[PDB]
Amino acid sequence: ATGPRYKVPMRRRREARTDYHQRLRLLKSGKPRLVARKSNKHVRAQLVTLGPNGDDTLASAHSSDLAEYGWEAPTGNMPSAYLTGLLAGLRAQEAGVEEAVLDIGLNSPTPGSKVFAIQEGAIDAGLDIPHNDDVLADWQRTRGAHIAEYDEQLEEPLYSGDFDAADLPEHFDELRETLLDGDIEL
Amino acid sequence: FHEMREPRIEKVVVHMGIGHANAEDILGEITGQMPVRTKAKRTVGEFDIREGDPIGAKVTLRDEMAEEFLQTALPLAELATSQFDDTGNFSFGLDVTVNLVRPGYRVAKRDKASRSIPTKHRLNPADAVAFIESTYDVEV
Amino acid sequence: KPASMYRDIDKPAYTRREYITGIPGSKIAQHKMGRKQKDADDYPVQISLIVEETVQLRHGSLEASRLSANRHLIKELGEEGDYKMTLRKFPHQVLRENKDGMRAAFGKIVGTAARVQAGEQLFTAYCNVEDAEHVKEAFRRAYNKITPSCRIDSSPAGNA
Amino acid sequence: PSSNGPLEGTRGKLKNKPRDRGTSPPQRAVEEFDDGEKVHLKIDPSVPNGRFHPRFDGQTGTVEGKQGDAYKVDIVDGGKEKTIIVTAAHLRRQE
Amino acid sequence: MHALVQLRGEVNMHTDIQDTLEMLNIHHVNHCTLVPETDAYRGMVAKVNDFVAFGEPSQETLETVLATRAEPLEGDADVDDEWVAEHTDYDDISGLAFALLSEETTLREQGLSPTLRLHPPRGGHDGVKHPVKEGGQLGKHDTEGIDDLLEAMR
RNA sequence: CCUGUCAAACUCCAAACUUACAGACGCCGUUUGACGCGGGGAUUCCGGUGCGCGGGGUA
RNA sequence: AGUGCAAGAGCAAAAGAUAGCUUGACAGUGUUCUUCCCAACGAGGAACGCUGACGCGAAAGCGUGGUCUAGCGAACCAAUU
RNA sequence: UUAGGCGGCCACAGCGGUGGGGUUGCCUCCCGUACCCAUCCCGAACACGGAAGAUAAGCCCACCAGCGUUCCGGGGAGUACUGGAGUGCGCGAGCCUCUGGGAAACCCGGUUCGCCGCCACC
Ligand SMILES: [Cl-]
Ligand SMILES: [Cl-]
Ligand SMILES: [Mg+2]
Ligand SMILES: [Mg+2]
Ligand SMILES: [Mg+2]
Ligand SMILES: [Mg+2]
Ligand SMILES: [Mg+2]
Ligand SMILES: [Mg+2]
Ligand SMILES: [Mg+2]
Ligand code: NA
Ligand code: NA
Ligand code: NA
Ligand code: NA
Ligand code: NA
Ligand SMILES: [Sr+2]
Ligand SMILES: [Sr+2]
Ligand SMILES: [Sr+2]
Ligand SMILES: [Sr+2]
Ligand SMILES: [Sr+2]
Ligand SMILES: [Sr+2]
Ligand SMILES: [Sr+2]
Repeated sequence: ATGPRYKVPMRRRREARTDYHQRLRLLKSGKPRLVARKSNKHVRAQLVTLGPNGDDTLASAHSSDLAEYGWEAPTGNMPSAYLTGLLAGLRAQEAGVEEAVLDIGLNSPTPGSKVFAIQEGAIDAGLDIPHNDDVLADWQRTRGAHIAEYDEQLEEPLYSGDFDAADLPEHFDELRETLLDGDIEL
Repeated sequence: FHEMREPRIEKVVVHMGIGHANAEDILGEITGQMPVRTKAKRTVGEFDIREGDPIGAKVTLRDEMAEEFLQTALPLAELATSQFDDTGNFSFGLDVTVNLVRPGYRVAKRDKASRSIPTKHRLNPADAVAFIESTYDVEV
Repeated sequence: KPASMYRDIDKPAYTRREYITGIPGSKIAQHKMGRKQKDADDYPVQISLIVEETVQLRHGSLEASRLSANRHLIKELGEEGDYKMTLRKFPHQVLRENKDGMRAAFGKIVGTAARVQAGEQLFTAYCNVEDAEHVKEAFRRAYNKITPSCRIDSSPAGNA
Repeated sequence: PSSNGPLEGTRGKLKNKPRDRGTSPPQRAVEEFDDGEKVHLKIDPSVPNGRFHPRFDGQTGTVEGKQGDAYKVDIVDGGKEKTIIVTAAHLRRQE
Repeated sequence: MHALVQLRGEVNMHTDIQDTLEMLNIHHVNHCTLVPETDAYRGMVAKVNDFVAFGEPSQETLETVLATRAEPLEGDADVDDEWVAEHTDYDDISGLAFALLSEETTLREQGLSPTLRLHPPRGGHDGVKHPVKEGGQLGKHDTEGIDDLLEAMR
């Protein structure tokens, strides 16, 4: 902008959306990337592969289309994240994808987080992904227990819209139960 | 249009720039939360050749902690027009700095897709003098 | 030292002060003469001294030609006459001399010169129609103190 | 030359034009080439490792295999055949 | 189709320039060859511009030179209408001359040596130290100019 | 703002040109066997001149 | 700017800074280039592999010393593992 | 693509500016700290949990050229420089002709306020 000699960062750098140094290291695997992302309300998992004119998404799952299988709960929590990964994973297996590397973009590797939940989901779906168990939240939290107990300290319903009062991690079970099933329309 | 444009207090930073501390204790009482050591840079003739070493302490307050402090700190000063930033910030006094900003300031403080706050959304000295003066005291 | 020694452009450009030390000061006292508080546009006549051959002009020569030229203008128009003359070139090229036979011959620094391409304006004067012949005479004296033949070219001036 | 190290006289060829300054795009550092493919050799100023001897900048060789992630590229330096070990970051497909 | 005639000897001429002439089948002074007007051939003549005389000849001129200097790929056998008819895809020199000028064939294709070994120019040429525009004999010629030369060397 | 100048160890620019690989044409090779490979024998390692480009030097 | 030291070059969610951890400044054995353009020549050097054992990281991955180009030494003999 | 995710090229995309856009949709700002996690002090950030409010930021859409950048026309310029040739000129430094190539600055007028790929989505 200042003059001829001025150096403008690559577009995805200006936009602060792509960590190019991490990306390169990610791509050195030769494997597809399990792109885990988040929004204030949603969680998205994509299986991306390298291409001539840009990346190629071979499969993916959004937390929104989770309801499409019997989900009436919010879509920005642990249970949602895990299931969203699993869904994406299952679809990945469908398209012939068998292995991946976790790309968490600009998110932090915090133990027990959602991008790690998405990973546990995608792994159970049958996808081989380099991981570390003791960095994944314990089972119960994935189910959504941490939120149930939070609702125990009631006095006023945690969820505004009525999905339930004491919430339900048991619903998480029903959904995972439904996804691991063969029938399911992917 | 105004609810998302009306100012607020991002942080109140209280700090004592000494030069070698024992003063952390008073800041912990006048503010309510733990203070932080202050290291210096570059060597200085004034027997200050040690790069990293205690030389001060500060405490950054946010939310209630910030207001509950100003309710007893502001009355201890005589704010003036010149004593204000070009961004709508002011510091008085033991130093006391007040960082004011508009709602979605996070856009420039978050990790992902962060962005610089447009000059139009940047607070102004005038818009700042108002907000504050419009709360327990006078201007110049 | 004769000019035959340096008048030709037969060596690389040697001007980098960061790699050259002990460079003698220039003998050129002024580059802008006459009433320099006034603009060249305020004059009806503009006459330049054009060099006809490419050469190097040592600072000692610029000073003498400039001197003998401005000096005439001062004598014919006064210490504050209504005119202004300019020497547009500066001696950027550093000169050497090898003053031990041809062994380690790289010369010591002895002076500076300005490179002038044929056809270029070395000097340019601005005057009124009256003092037009006085400047043409100041230039006649100036080109007698610099290597090449010169053209005394009159630019703005249709008062013939 | 006054010295004979590998980088002697490489000021220009190993310097980036100001606008191409800074970490290079990962795409070309991961590009895959097949045996028999013609590839131009050109060191990328921004990429430290995987380089070949600067003297070979501008060669158009032939990939004949790889060693780890680097490629083995055949060239003919003057009249002599040589094998160059070089990473994708310093290569470009011909045509 | 341009007619090329070497007018300056090999001594002291650049080797790459000399190899170019040889690729154009000329190995001696006064030797002439016919070259199609292609981008590839164009570079070649442009490179040998200072040691040759070239241009497009007239049908009549080409015919005169072919009759007088054309030769078989091998042998001393004369090249006349009868030879042409009994050996080429044409009925006489004219048919050949036309096909050459229109670049439909080459001397070799018709069992003829690619080279016409001309005679020194009758009455001498305009000099080999200057181009045509300066009064010399080197470089691109007029069809009338090339014809004057080729005929003087028939 | 205006106005006066520069760079072998400066460059926002930038040739001619040199150069890697390939295709085409040309030339050449498949009884004159090219290209490549192995082996025997050397001589040679004071050079000079013109032209172009130079660096040193008043030359 | 900084990055130990010449010069030129490289580097910004880093190759710089701070903090913490760590000992890959590791063992074995090669490929290639360089040394020595072309074009044979040793020591030395570099890039890139395979094997072993490790460090850190969620992981991809990074680490065959210091961002790159200087900091080097035959045979015989001795000491050492 | 009535607002999304991952990119390729890496300013034609920068700098600056104007206008427009969102009741259970999207992205956000936003609300809030029991948990996983976090601040050498701050739930600011990171992380988690969530919908009372909002389109003022961001973002997306439409657009403006003053600066920067890209390409194009006309002028500068077939100039500067230059590969090949010459019993052409010049005391000489050097120049010229023929042949084949051919800029840069700058001025004036246009272009440029990204293009493209994959996936998802009233
Ligand atoms: Cl994200
Ligand atoms: Cl190499
Ligand atoms: Mg150079
Ligand atoms: Mg014969
Ligand atoms: Mg004659
Ligand atoms: Mg001994
Ligand atoms: Mg010992
Ligand atoms: Mg608006
Ligand atoms: Mg003469
Ligand atoms: Na401290
Ligand atoms: Na001596
Ligand atoms: Na780069
Ligand atoms: Na070696
Ligand atoms: Na908005
Ligand atoms: Sr000289
Ligand atoms: Sr004179
Ligand atoms: Sr050269
Ligand atoms: Sr290194
Ligand atoms: Sr908050
Ligand atoms: Sr003389
Ligand atoms: Sr042209």
